[PDB]
Parts: sequence; structure tokens; C-alpha cells
Amino acid sequence: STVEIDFEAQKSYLKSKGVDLSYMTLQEIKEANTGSKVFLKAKIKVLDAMEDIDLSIEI
Amino acid sequence: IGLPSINISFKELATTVKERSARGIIAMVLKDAKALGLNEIHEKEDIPVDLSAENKEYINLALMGNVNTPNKLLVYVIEGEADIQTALDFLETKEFNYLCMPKAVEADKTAIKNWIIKLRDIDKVKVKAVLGKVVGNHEGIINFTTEDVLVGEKKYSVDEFTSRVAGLIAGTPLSQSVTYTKLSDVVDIPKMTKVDAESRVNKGELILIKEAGAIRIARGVNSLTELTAEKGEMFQKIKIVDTLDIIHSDIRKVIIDDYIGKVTNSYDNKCLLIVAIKSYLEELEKSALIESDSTVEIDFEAQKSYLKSKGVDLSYMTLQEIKEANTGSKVFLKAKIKVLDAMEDIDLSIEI
Amino acid sequence: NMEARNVMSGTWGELWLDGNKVAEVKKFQAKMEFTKEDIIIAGQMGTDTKYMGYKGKGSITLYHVSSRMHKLIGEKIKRGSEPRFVAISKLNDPDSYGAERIAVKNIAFDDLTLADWEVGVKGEIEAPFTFTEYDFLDII
Amino acid sequence: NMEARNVMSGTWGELWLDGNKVAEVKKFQAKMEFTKEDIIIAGQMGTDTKYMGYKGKGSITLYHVSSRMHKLIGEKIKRGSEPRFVAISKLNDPDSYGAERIAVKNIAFDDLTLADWEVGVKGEIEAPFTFTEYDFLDII
Amino acid sequence: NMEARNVMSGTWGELWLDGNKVAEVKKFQAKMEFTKEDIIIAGQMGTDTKYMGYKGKGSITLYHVSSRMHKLIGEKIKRGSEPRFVAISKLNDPDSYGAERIAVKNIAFDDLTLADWEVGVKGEIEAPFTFTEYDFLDII
Amino acid sequence: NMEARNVMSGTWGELWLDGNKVAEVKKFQAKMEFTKEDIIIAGQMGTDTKYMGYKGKGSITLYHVSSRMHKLIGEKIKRGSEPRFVAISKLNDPDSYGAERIAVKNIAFDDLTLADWEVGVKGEIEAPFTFTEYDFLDII
Amino acid sequence: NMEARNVMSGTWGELWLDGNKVAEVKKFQAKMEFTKEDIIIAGQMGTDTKYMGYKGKGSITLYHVSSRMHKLIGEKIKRGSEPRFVAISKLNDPDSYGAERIAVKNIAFDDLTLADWEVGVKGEIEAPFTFTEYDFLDII
Amino acid sequence: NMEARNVMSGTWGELWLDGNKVAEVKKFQAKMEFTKEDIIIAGQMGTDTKYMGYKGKGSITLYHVSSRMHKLIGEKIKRGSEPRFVAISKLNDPDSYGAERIAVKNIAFDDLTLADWEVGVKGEIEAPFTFTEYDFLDII
Repeated sequence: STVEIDFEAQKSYLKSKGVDLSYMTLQEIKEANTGSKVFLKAKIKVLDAMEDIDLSIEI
Repeated sequence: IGLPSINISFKELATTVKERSARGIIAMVLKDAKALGLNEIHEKEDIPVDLSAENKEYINLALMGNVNTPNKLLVYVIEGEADIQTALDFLETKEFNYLCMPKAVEADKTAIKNWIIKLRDIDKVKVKAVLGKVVGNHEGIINFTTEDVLVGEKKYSVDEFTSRVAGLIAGTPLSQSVTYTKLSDVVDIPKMTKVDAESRVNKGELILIKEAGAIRIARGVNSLTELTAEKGEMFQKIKIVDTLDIIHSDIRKVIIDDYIGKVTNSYDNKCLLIVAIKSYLEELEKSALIESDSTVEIDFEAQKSYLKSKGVDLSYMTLQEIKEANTGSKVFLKAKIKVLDAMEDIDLSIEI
Repeated sequence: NMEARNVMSGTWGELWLDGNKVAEVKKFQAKMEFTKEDIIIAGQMGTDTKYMGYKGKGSITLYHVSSRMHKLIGEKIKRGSEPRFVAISKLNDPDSYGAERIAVKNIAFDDLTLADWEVGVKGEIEAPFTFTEYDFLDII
Repeated sequence: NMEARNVMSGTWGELWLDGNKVAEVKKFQAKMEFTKEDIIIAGQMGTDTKYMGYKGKGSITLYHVSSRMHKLIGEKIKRGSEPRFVAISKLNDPDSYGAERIAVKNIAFDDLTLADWEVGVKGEIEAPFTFTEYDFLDII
Repeated sequence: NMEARNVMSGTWGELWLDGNKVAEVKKFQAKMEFTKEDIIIAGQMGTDTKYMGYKGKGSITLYHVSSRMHKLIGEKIKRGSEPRFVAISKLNDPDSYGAERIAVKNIAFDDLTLADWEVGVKGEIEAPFTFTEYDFLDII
Repeated sequence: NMEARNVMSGTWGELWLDGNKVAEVKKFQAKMEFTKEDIIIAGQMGTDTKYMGYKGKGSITLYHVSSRMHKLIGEKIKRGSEPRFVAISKLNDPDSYGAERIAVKNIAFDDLTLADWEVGVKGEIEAPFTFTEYDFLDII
Repeated sequence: NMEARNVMSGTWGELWLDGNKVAEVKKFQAKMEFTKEDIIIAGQMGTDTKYMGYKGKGSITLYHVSSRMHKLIGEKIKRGSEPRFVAISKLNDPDSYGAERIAVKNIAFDDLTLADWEVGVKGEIEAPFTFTEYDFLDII
Repeated sequence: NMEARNVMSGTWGELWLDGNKVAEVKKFQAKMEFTKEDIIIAGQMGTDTKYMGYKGKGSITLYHVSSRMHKLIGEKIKRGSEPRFVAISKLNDPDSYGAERIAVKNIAFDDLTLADWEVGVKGEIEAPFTFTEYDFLDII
């Protein structure tokens, strides 16, 4: 499972504030200040329990 | 989503289907009024229902196969009163190994032979055709001359059984050869003598024969009969041509995918390409398809001849200078490999 | 025939690792060490040897400019899969007779440097490895 | 593309230990050493290897300003309970392409220096450790 | 917050041995070295460790002014009785945040220097030891 | 052909005992032994054999983290019943061709360890057994 | 899931012998051994077993600081009586899940050591025994 | 006259088992043992012998890369049949005089290993056997 900075959301927020995105490195966008907001994202996987069983028998 | 399902079913034992194969694509051309266009068949059960029973039996013969069933079968169907060249033009795009047409007249056979030879010699695509009665002198085409074969009380003509022959060839692993492989489904063939069969094999035909209490392929040769200084006898075997075509296809694939129009033509990139080809050959050697100690190297003589043709002053030039000289957009290479053949003749002298 | 100008200088060295050119390389080295066994033969005072094989050893040193080795091997090394690479070394001195270009194959690295820094010191990374095969291109 | 300015300098390094910034740090290092086993194969002259795992090693050096390690581990180590920590190392040189920020996890220290002083010498502390995990952030 | 003035200097160090102040002390050092055991866990590539205990090691260096160590341990060492001592170390730099005062207990020395002189050289004595316990006074 | 990467490493093993995963397993053995009878014929110099029967033997080694074996056996042996168990072993190296899963059935243990400790030594348990039949779930 | 810290260290063991704490203990063992009989059936290849009985074995090791064993035994063996003893062992690692306390009952010692010394060697005592039953007081 | 180069190295051996090449072989043994009877005569001091018969013994060792032995044996032992095998071993050192090829016939294996793994150790299989006759194909 992973946790990381949500880059697309941060870029959209910075664009909404009206700052210029041209001539800016990726690290500059990633580390840019966003007032008091924080953007994050993650990924997990959850398993399920046995509930249906199909058995085929050849006699 | 409903209630939890716990079902136990009882049923009778089912026959085990023959194992699939990783290689071998056959292209089939058929004439029927419905289900026109290209069709795909991975499993014998999946056949278009509206097709005629005779075409279905042809497809079943193709899917019979050998120790493994052929990887997949491409079926192209046309209504009728349609030129074979339209099917050929469509089939140029697709990829396949062997092609057969059960219902070819001599004109169709000539057209298919010319198409195959043009693809192999000009289009640089290595494909093969199994034809009934063609005297072509090319390693691409295989001439199967055996008439009136009985398969379960039904008579199949010489053009009709090419489907079974192509399926048998496609189902053979690369290690083995089709020499002396027996057909359990065939029950009888017309009588032939040893001398006649030997002369037919000498003329470049693949035939059926009765031997060791069964019916089996006499020999696995193609139709090439005229040998030049550089061609040689090794080119008359199906297995050798098959492995050579696989090598050609793989090398052309990697070369086109990674280097044509992709990188500048510098000496370093030539060395990188040499390394890639050598690594592929090493993998092939590990797989035991070819013998060890294969080499890949810059072709010095061809590059020197090209530079001379371009008119540059070759005098007062060191060997390294010529080796690393710019050559426009051309690359010259050469290699050396070795391939083996299977056992086919044995002499045992016994002293009593 | 032997002149001091013909001694090859290491400044004219170039390296390709996994098909990509490295520009921060500082030194490259690869060697084969033979395995020998001592054998004493009756009637002979001097001891002889029998040759068994070899082990390939080498190392790379480069300036710390980018995280090249992390992306090469880290996650796979955790997951349990060990990758193998091919390196190409070239040495072409203008005042020498010719060039020398050797390809080293089946390379397996010995470690992965995560962090190494000291205040007032520039960055450097050393990476030892082992190999099994090699090929000759452009010998002298 | 390679210029001399792009080499990262150790003076631009920072370290967080247990979530607290340490400003007296002198150098930081972290290391994974692969375990390898020789395997000889019939018919082959070159000896190959099998990858078995790794051991994580590292060290910290810092100026003697306060009692950090004492408070971190002393009483607990005496009692018989061994703590584990997380370190975060950052390397951000303005002349380089970007930053590097790696987190090292499951750190267990190797010793505890109680006192070390000599007349006419400034105080320093070296602390080795072991670790088993890490994560990549801000990889160049 | 971190200034070069705050680094503690060893000239401001004092030592008490067996309740008496030593004035010729040159350097004092005491450390605890942990004992670890490697443990391999199925399914994990990184090797972990188990903490089992520690050993206390240290040493004292002082100018040769008086026969302090002879009177401390000689006759008892012959007779078969090994004495144990308590040492107090203090470090108070005027430009530091505070002082550091540790007591080392259950000290057993490693040897007793009878004579060591060379013409044209001043006298010095080094005395390694081992300990088991310690206590914290005036931490920073 | 054989690659050095294809040799299975034992770190990638797993064990289920009576349906519960055993995370502290160290090694697992299981082997079938065949009994032979010598055949000697008067007038013939050679000697031949015929198979008589077979038997199964093996053992388990664990790290000592809990009282698993005492709970598993409990009072069953004391009261006089005949407890039998089923074990499942898996070996799945990512670099090998595939997995290998075997079920070992009808297991009877040889003894039970109550206490086995020493100062300065980490604890382990060894448990031999015998069995009668086996099944192959995953083959390679 | 298993951690390296959960392995019990033997330095945390304790022993009570006849109600008196033994501070000089070095190691303790106690094991129950089961006896088996092979079952062979004509016409079947496989061989099976059934349990027959059990027996208890163990031993103790002590540092030699006093004559504890002689006072414990006394003249009871010489006078022809049959003395028996009770032992309680505890293992309580702070980093583990819990404690494990077992009572071993009906102990008969195997021998008595009167003197075993050598110049330059520190003394130890070894005492094997047999027992018949046991009780569990704390389960981990 | 003998040279050190003429001693055969075991890296150049090859094995065929039931017509299939075994690329993971590690070592191969095959030996014929003769049985003797002592002859003693009254009135004479010396003791003489006569031959009685012979027997064959050997073993194989493999790297664990697949389940070759289980597929080779299968259920043949369990079903009560008596399986036998043929092995061919070749030794062809380039520096020796020639090759040596032997066929070992009527092989009966002694046991079957189902699982034998340990954390941090690479896997191997050992398979002893007995045989009755042999043929020589290439003599050096």
C-alpha cells in the first residue's frame, strides 16, 4: 500500500489561484506553498470471505 | 448478487482434448455464401454454424494436427465468383506460417505460387504454402502428391488433404521432423512401388507410403531441386527452413522495433545493435535450437566496397579509420551460426 | 616504436550501462581471477598447478548527480528478483594506436547506496559487482 | 549535460530522528549489503552467484551539544526493552537537478557513548546502527 | 540555535576516582557495546537482530605525577582480592547550555603499570577498565 | 539449461500445521525411506535386491516465541488417545520456475520440550516426527 | 506476523528448587519422550506406529559458589531413603508476549559431584535428573 | 611422464538419467565392492583370501530446481511395482587425453526427499542407490 502527494490536485489548486505554471519545474510545483491546504492520495486492497463454492464431480 | 450458492454437480467423464501448441499459424481460404470475411478458430468446437458441412470437415482436418494441435487457425471465406488475388491482398497484412486452399484450380495454384515467391523474395516476409500438384522449384512451396486417400470410408482428393498435411506440419515441435510420422486416421492409399516412391522423392515431392505396418510420411523435403554453389542441400529440409525463418522473423522484428528511424547512425549505436543481436543469439543457443560459438561482427569488406563506390580516397587510411568511417544511413553486418539435423538413416553391420 | 605518447590515458574512457550512457563515471574496472590447485608430482621438486575456472570481479565509481542505481535495482531487490545488466566500456586515446571496446555481461551488483554525505564533502558512489561473460570489440 | 556544478555537496544535508530535527549532525550514512552464495555449474568455467538477502547498516556522526542519545535509549536499554526509530534524510543542493529524501525504518542502535573527552579536543559522537526497511520520497 | 560556541570542549572536564579528585587526568572515556544476534524470518529479505545485553568498556589517561594506581590496587591484586571503584565524570563548558555529570559504578581495571620511561620523553599512563552500572546526574 | 537464479532459497518457505500458519518456522524436513532385502543365488557372483516396505520421517524447528506445541499436544498423550496431525509446506521462490506445495498427513510426534534455556542464548525448539502418507498439490 | 524482538532470551530465566531461589543457575532443560511400537501388516507396504508410554529427562547447570547439592541430598541416599524434589522454572522476557511458568515434580537426581576443579578454570556443576509429571502455571 | 594438466576436473562431467540430461547435477559416485573370505590352514602362519561375490553402490547429488525425483518415481513404489533405471556419466576434460563414458544399469534408489529447506540456505538433494552391472563406452 502506498501514500504520496496528490500532484494533479495540487496543480489544479495552484492554477485556480491564478499563479503561472509556465517555466516551472516539477519539483517547484510539488514544493510550492498552498496556504493551509494539504493534498494526499493512497491505495489499499481488501479481501473478501468465502461465500460461494462450485464443485464439479465426474462419476 | 443473490443467496450464497453451494452446488455440487454430478456428470459423466469427458474425453481429454489434445494439448495446444505455442507456434504455428495456418491461413485457410474457403468459398461459401455466408459468414464471409476473416474468421478465427482457437478450438475445434468453435466453428461458424452457418458454414457448409464440407468446409467444417476441412476445418476439422486442419485441426487434427500432431503431438500438439496448431496454435491458431485463420479462416478467410469468400462468396464465390471472386478472384483469389483479393484474398491474397487482404492476407498480406496478417501474419501466418502456412497457407492452403482445398479447392484451387491450376490458375489459383499458379497465382498462389507467384504470390508466395514474390513475398519471400521481394517483400522479405518468410511464409510457406502447401499445394497439391505444383512443380515450383522454390523452398517456399511444398508439393504434396498423393491421390485418393480414404479417411473413414470417404475419398479425399490430392488438393483436399493439403489441409491435413498443413495441420500436421504446424503441429510438429521445432526439435523434431515429420519424417516417418504415421497417420492413424488414414486407412488406405493407392498402390505404389519402392522405385516409384524413390523417384518421386528425388523429384521433390512429399508423399504418403505404407511402411512398418502403418501409413506414414516418407520424407520431409520441400520442392527445391536445383542447387547452386551458395544454396546447398541443407535448404531442402522443412525443419531447417522453419528454424531459419523463425530466426529471420525475430531478428527483423527487433531491428525494426528498436533501431530503424530511431537513433542516429553512429559507430556506438552500431556496437549496441551488435550486442543486442548477439544476446538474442545467446538466448537461442541456450534454448538448444542452434549450436554454440556463434559470432556477430561488423562487415569490413562490404563497408570498404561501399566507401570505394562512393568515391572517397581509400589510400593512406588506417583499418580503424575505415571501420569507423561514416556510411550515411547504411549498416553492414555479418554472422555465423550452425544448425543440426535429426536422425533419418542408420547402418548396422552385424557379424555372426 | 614505444613512445610515452602511446600510453593510454583514463580521461578518454566512456561507459554504457544497461544501454544508457553514463556521463558522471569516474573509474571502471573488471577482472578475471583464476582458481588454481597445487599438485605435487613424484620426482619433481617444483610444485605445479591445475586450472579450475575464474570469478569475475569489478567496480564502478561515479559522481553523485542522479539516483541512477536506486531506479535500477531497489524495488526489485526488495521484491526478491535480482536483475542482470550489460556494460560496455570504451577507451579511445587520440595519441594511441587504436581503441579498446569490451562488453561485460551478466553483471550482478553487490550493494545499493542509499545515503552517504558529510558536511563540506562532495558526493561520490562506489558500486562493486560480479560477472560471468565478456566479448571483444575493437582490440589493439 | 554533466557539469561540475551539479555534484551534490554534503553541506546541504538535513536529518530528522524520531520526528525531531537534529541540527548538530555532521554526517549520515545508510547501507544495504547483499548476501550472495557461490554456485558452480557443470560445463561452465565462470562461477555464478545466487542472491539470498541483505543486511542494513549505517552510522551517524554529530557534534556533542546535548544529551540526545542518553535520553533516547539509556533507561530502556538498562531495563531490557529495545526501542526502534525512524530517520529521514534530505539532500537539497541549489545547483543540482533536485532533492533526495529517503526515510529509513526499524533502526536499532549498536552502542551508547556515555563519556568521551580529552583536553584540547572538541567533542564528537559516532553512533552506528542497523535497519531493515526504507521508502523513497522525492527521488531525482 | 546551533552555534559553534556550544560544542563542548574537553578542557572543561573533571574526574573523581574512588572519592578523590584527580588533577592530572588527560582523557576519560566510557561506552556500552550492545550484543546482537542475527535472526532470519521466513518471507522477509531484510535480516533483523535480537538484543541480548551489553558490555561496558572504558579507559583513563593521566600524566605520571604520583603512584596513584599502585596504591589503589597492587597488593590486593597479588593477594587474590579484586577491588571495585566508582568514578564520577563532569563536563561543564561555560559557553554550553549546561553540565553533564555521570557516575560509573563497579569498575574493574585491566592492568597496573609498574614502570614505563624512555629518555627524552615525558611520562604518561593509560589504564583500561570495565564496568556494569551507571547513573545520570545533571543531563542536558 | 540451468541458471544460478533458479535454485530455490529456503527463506521463501511456509508451513501450516493443523490448519494454522506457523510464522516462526526455521526449517522443515520430510523423507520416505525404502526397505530392501538382499538376494543371493548360489552359482552367481552378483547380488540383487527387492523392495519390502517404506516409512516416513521428518522434523520441524521453530523459534521459541510461544507455547504452540504444548497447546497442540495438551493432555492428549497423557490421557491415552492417539493424536494425529496434518502439515502443509510451501516453497515459492520468485526467481524459480514455480511453486511446490506438499501435504504431509498422519503425523505422530516423537517428544515434547517443556523448558530449554541458557543465559545469553536465544531459544529454539526441535520436534521430530513420523508419518505414513503424502499428497502433492503443486508440482514443478 | 512475527517480530525478531519476540524471541525469548535465556538471560531472563529463573529457577526455584525445593522452594528456594537459585541465583547461580546457568541453564535448565526438561523434556518428555514418547515410546513407539512399529506396526507391520502382511500385504501392505506402509508401516505405522502406536504409543506405548512416556518418560521424563532433564538437567541443571550451576555456577560453583557453595555446596548446595550436597546439603540438598545429604545422607538421604546413603541411609537408603528415596528423596524426591520439586522444581519451578520461569521465563519472562520483557519484549515477549508474556511469561511461561512450569512446575516439574517428582525429581530424582542422577549423581553428585564432590570436587571438580582445575588450575586456571572457573568452576561449574552439572546435575542430570529424571521426573514423572509436570504442571503449567503460566501459558504464553 | 605425467603433467599437472592431465588431472580431470569434475566441472566437465555430465549425467543422463533415464535418457534425459540432468543439468543440475553436483556429483556422481559409482563403485563395485568385492566380498572376501579368510582362509586359515593349521600348521601355517599366513592367512589368505578368496573372492565370494560383489555388490554395487553409488549416489547422486543435485541442486534443487524442480521435482525431478518425484516425477521419476511417481507411484511406482507405492503401487508395489519394482522400478529400475539406467544412468550414463561422461567426463570430458579438454586438457586430458580423452573422454570416459560409463553406463550404470539396473539402479534402485534408496529413499525419496519430499521437502528439506531452511531459512537462509540454498537447497540440495541427495539420492543414494545400488546397482548390479555396468558397461564401458569410452576408455581413456
